[PDB]
Amino acid sequence: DTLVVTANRFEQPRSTVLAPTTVVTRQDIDRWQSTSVNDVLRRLPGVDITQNGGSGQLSSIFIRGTNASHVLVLIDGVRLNLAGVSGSADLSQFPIALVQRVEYIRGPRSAVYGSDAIGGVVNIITTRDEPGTEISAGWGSNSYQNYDVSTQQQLGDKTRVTLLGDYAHTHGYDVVAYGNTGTQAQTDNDGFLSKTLYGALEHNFTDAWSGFVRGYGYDNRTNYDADTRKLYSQSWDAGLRYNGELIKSQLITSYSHSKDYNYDPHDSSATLDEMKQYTVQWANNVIVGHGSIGAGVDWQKQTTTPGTGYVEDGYDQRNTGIYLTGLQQVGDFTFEGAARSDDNSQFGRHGTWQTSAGWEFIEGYRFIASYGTSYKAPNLGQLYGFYGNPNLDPEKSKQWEGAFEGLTAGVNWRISGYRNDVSDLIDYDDHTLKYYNEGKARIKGVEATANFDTGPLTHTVSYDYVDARNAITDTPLLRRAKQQVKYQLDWQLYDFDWGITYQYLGTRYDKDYSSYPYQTVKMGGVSLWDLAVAYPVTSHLTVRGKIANLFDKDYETVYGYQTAGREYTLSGSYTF
Ligand SMILES: CCCCCCCCOCCOCCOCCOCCO
Ligand SMILES: CCCCCCCCOCCOCCOCCOCCO
Ligand SMILES: CCCCCCCCOCCOCCOCCOCCO
Ligand SMILES: CCCCCCCCOCCOCCOCCOCCO
Ligand SMILES: CCCCCCCCOCCOCCOCCOCCO
Ligand SMILES: CCCCCCCCOCCOCCOCCOCCO
Ligand SMILES: [Ca+2]
Ligand SMILES: [Ca+2]
Ligand SMILES: [Ca+2]
Ligand SMILES: [Ca+2]
Repeated sequence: DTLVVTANRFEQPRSTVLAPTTVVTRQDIDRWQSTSVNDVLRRLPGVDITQNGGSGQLSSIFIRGTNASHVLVLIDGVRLNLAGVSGSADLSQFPIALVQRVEYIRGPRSAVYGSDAIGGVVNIITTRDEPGTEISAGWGSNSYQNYDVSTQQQLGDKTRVTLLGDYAHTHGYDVVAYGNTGTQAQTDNDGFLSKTLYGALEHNFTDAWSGFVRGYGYDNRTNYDADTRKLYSQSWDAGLRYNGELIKSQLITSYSHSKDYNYDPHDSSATLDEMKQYTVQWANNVIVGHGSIGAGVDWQKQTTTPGTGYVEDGYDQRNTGIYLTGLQQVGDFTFEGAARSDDNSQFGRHGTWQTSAGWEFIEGYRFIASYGTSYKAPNLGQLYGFYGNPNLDPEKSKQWEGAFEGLTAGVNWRISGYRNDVSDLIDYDDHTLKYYNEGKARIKGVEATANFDTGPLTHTVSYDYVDARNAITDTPLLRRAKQQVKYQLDWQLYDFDWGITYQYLGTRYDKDYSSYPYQTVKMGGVSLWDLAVAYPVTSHLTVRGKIANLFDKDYETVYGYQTAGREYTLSGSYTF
């Protein structure tokens, strides 16, 4: 699709969004045959994701060079629950079987959404309009197994129902470990089992007035090393929507409750984390000329259990923000903007804002200037942990960005450079065994994308340069590749749909924890290749297969944790 929602909360056509943005749909994923959300995001511009091995293992998403907690991940609009305890997003446990759509807008959006939107935003949408029931599942190269039953149907005039179950499981391959593990080893394939359940009830009172109720949860258990971690999550949403010709409005609610254990192996000696986050937001938008204007109020409650986050007492964190959005188109120029004020139960008030203007100085070509401001809340652990500091302020970012975007000779392209200066970075002082706000980073980047067709061939290429450094010491930051290259090539032929995807993961610096003291290591970086194919046996059956890492490239995204290697997958789906 070409109209997202994530930018200002309500539908608008992407072309109207001045910030770089990307959309992935459910048809994409099925094609891509992704078995995990990281797989999907790893493909898109500006994304650098690392992982302690295969599937289920902790992972980190760095967008355009920012720390891993500097990305806001929303599910169906709402701040990712899993991110709550740690103050940092990791989709590693989120069920891909719930993903219907994803919308990703890079750059700051705190001025719309609050804390965490620094690098950009990620909005995983779990909703579809696609009636019928579908059965599917697959088999693969490490006992990977999956099966899943889905269906959406009508329940009479104006009400529709959605139901879904899915179970995927693939014991692993040992992810060695290094640094961690200590004395012995872990000669054991570290599996992950995920079982999901999802149900939605959508209701139109009228042609404009709508309503819904969803409920979903998953029970995961993905063993790691140097320990089996068992995770339960459930979330609940319900809202009303009015969508008129001129006036749009939404009122939304949600509650998610998570329980994240790790044993064992076999009680006593295990840290359970438990969070309950409560959200209510109200937002309006109206069409005004060739533009819109908008505002909403947005409230949050997160309360944690004692022991959670390795923090002494339970905590009850509250936040309320209020913001204003605008888009106007005039003549050849475009203006878009937002401003927010947030009142946090801990640090108080902090406001934020962004503007961008574009000039289409010649048909099909557009020059865009953006300046935007964002923030990142301190987390429990910096606040109330053994080394805590309850008076921390938020970490603060300023970004400037220029772009040229245009359609020339059958090819759509864009090229941006941004600068991101982060400040008040929450860092630990050995001197006082406390955290304080003090660090700086400067990030210097370049994104270039392009898609275009040449015969039955479709190309979708992207390139990123990230110079992310500690601004005081002038040194590169770790865990981040300076350069990635991503290319997808799609084409059909006889009745076979093909896709080859190529990635080059640049060279990164990390640390070697196997042993103290902990030395920095330079990882060379590689090229990876996956190949995929599907074929409609009938009109109802489609069979696919995939070779991932088609050559057998050995590499790590995190020093010491072994990655998959070449895996095979054979899969199918049956719609009726
Ligand atoms: C009705 C409020 C519209 C602006 C809300 C966000 C504005 C935040 O800073 C924007 C101002 O700085 C540049 C002003 O010129 C264009 C503002 O953006 C036009 C919004 O469509
Ligand atoms: C919706 C429009 C919001 C406009 C945001 C941009 C304007 C921000 O003003 C200046 C930013 O820094 C604010 C402090 O102003 C100067 C502080 O000087 C006094 C120091 O004690
Ligand atoms: C309708 C809600 C309006 C939200 C706009 C405020 C967003 C944050 O303010 C703009 C950026 O921050 C500038 C404010 O910082 C200066 C604070 O000045 C406070 C002096 O009381
Ligand atoms: C940084 C981006 C620079 C953009 C320069 C584009 C300027 C003009 O580009 C296209 C102009 O059209 C001429 C190219 O071929 C014309 C095709 O039109 C067919 C009949 O005239
Ligand atoms: C308008 C898009 C800028 C195009 C990037 C390639 C051309 C660069 O020209 C000079 C190179 O600048 C060196 C810095 O490179 C990274 C800087 O990125 C953004 C920091 O301002
Ligand atoms: C990129 C400079 C040329 C002007 C834009 C060309 C359109 C780019 O589309 C292709 C992008 O795919 C890889 C681009 O690599 C070229 C630029 O990398 C330069 C970094 O300074
Ligand atoms: Ca192991
Ligand atoms: Ca193990
Ligand atoms: Ca035009
Ligand atoms: Ca120091």
